[PDB]
Amino acid sequence: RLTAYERRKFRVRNRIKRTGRLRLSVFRSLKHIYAQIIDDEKGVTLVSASSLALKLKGNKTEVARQVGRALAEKALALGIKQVAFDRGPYKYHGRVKALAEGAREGGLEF
Amino acid sequence: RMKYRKQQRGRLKGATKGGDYVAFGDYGLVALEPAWITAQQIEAARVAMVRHFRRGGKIFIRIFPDKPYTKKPLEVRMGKGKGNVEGYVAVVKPGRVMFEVAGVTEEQAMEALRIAGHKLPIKTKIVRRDAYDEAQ
Amino acid sequence: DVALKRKYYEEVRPELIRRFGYQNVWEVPRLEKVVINQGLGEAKEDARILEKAAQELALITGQKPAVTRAKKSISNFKLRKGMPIGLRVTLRRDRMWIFLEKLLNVALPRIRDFRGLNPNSFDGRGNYNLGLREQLIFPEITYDMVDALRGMDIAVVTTAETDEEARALLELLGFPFRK
Amino acid sequence: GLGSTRNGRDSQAKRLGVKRYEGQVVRAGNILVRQRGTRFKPGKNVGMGRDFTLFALVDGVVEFQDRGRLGRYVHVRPLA
Amino acid sequence: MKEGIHPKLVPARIICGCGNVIETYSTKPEIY
Amino acid sequence: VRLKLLLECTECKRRNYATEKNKRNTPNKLELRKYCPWCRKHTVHREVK
RNA sequence: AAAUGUU
RNA sequence: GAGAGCGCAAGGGUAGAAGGGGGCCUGACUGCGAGGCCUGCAAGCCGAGCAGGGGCGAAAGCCGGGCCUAGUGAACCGGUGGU
RNA sequence: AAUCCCCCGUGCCCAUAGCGGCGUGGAACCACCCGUUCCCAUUCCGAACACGGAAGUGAAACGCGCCAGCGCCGAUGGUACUGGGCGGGCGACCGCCUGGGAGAGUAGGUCGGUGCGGGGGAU
RNA sequence: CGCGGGGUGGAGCAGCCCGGUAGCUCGUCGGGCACAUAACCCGAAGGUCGUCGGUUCAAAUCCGGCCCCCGCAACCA
Repeated sequence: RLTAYERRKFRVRNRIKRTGRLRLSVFRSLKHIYAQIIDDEKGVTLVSASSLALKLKGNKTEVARQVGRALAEKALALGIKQVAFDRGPYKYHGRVKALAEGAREGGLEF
Repeated sequence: RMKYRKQQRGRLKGATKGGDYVAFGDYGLVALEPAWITAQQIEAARVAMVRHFRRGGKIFIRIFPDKPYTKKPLEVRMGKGKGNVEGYVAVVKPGRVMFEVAGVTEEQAMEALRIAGHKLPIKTKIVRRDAYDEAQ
Repeated sequence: DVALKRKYYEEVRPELIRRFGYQNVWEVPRLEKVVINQGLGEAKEDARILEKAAQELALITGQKPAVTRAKKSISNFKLRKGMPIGLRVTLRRDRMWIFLEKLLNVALPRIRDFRGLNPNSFDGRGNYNLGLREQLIFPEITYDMVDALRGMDIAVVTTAETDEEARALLELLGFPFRK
Repeated sequence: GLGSTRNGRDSQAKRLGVKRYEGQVVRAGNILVRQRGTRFKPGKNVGMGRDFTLFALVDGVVEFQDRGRLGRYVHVRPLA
Repeated sequence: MKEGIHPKLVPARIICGCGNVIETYSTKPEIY
Repeated sequence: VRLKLLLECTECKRRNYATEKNKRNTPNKLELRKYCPWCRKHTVHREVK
């Protein structure tokens, strides 16, 4: 009935509880390094992101760093987003990281 | 008359209204008033319908006993643990069909469920088939 | 020998594609893993067989883990819900076509009765169990090396649909039938 | 038993109902549900004690809702 | 893949079988 | 209280205890752990009684 | 120290 | 559709898991407590948040004994360690 | 963008959203897929988790599309039960006046509804 | 219905204070001495501990049912 994507619905859920913080959800497919900043208590998307909207291509992995370096400036362009987090799909390693290290340039407090 | 592998061994009392409509044999004696009915009157009528018939007859019994008795045996001042169960009873509230018949449609068959409903302290009545409703 | 059997498969099956369809090649018949279960259950005594049997199958193929619990505590022998029982090994891609053609071609008539390996009625519906093997007849080793050989198992699995989608496959590969 | 009556053993009972029904402005610390097992999951601004007792966490109005398949939730919504 | 514990199988296919014509399996009894 | 014991652990530097329970049969090896006394250092106490 | 035997 | 399991009895509950397996460790701790449910008194029970000093985590965060309801008995009179 | 239409992430209604049967997709997106040094990991296995990436393919998985055999909700009309009043019975128990009013069954219902944000098509 | 004790070879009995390991006395069979018996002298066979399940590395031994044997009192049709 549920085919081993149970951890994603269990880990994310345990996060909703503390609704004093806003989330960024990433996707990590191949030409698809996406992220979204969701404000939780009103279900919208507060600001978008990019992997192929902003093109920034090549044949590499450092585009994962590039996307977080875009999210830093695009967060403080509205400036209010001081407090946020980051989940992901499954294991948190290389590809899913550089997004965190790119958001750590703008002072996103994680 | 086995009721084996019981759940609970002592029970309670009180019952007033009842249902369970007409059955579908050829003839069945139908009740009118409520009464407890033991496990021995049933056997008495089961013998007296059979040995009337023709050394052959068939009978469908539709009443079965569950509720146990108590007696507190002979000369006891009251106020202890109510025990010592014994042979034990059923319940028929106004109208459900007892003892439907083999279906040989004669007064040869219609007399036996007069002489069987002549023990069995309820007051009975005799019917036949034109009902034909629907259930599950 | 591995590429030598690779080209045997991949130059007999496109010759033998000519009985079904020709469309959707990546949707016909293919092989999968092989599980081998020792299944002794005789080490309800000391854990001496858990090391001694783990150096001949693990010297033919990959290492031999202790997938060995027993899940329950029936009668027979007070196993003590636990211990070890199973001695499973899994083979996937390379040791796969080491072990398959090594047991098939240049070793197998060291067994007696010589009726291939198949009494032609495996009667699977899904992925088609097989496996007729008593332990330590001809793997590579020297003539006793243990006491009390104990009988092994083999269970190939495929991606076939009817019975003949692996009957025809494993017969055009080899594997002599008929009782 | 043996051949008599061996009963007459019972225990004085706890209360464990619902104390703070719909409406009813409460302040931070009041107990909302005494229960024995989880029959009312917590919502926002409602904590869950050691033996499954819900209690208000900030001030406001107790508001019941449901979810259907998942289950009944309670939560206290801020005052103005 | 654990790289230390599994046994060594670098050249344990490339031989003829450590002597095949004494193993009695190649042309051995399987024919009709 | 047949096998359980009321043991009462003291320090590696000083005075009185911090009152706990022990089994005496399945462990036997004179336990030791780490705690905060009223001299504010988070030292390690020892089973002393 | 240490027994009995007509059927 | 959970009908299995969770140290011991029955009821409530639970796989968006309190259930089974490995990684590191003692928060089975100390000026301490707004506010309540229950109650003839005495008892029992839950508890957000500050300060000291610490474990696990990239961070968010969680921890002042155990999935929960039973394993306990006021004072007086005495014993051993510090102030 | 600021007029419509397919695809890709997230939420809420909460099985009239499901199971089972046959067709239909890759130009763009997506998943199988090719390899195995370091980045990593498998009580054994790159089967999962992770890394570097052309082809070949949409068969398996996934989305739109259809068909009610299985499930899932289900009227109107009645009756049981009863809050409040009065009656008849040796005993189990029944009747009428006035306000409420179920459960099972019957005709039937559907193979979902809906926001927020990105990439393309009609410019 | 009740009060307590017990189920060990053919019969009678130890082993159960506290988990490891089965023995004794009568008694059946076979060979001895003796004109044939009795008595006496050697040797062997005969079970798991009523019956079914739980707890531990291990139950005659600790726990739960099921069924038998020993003694005391009141009564049914």
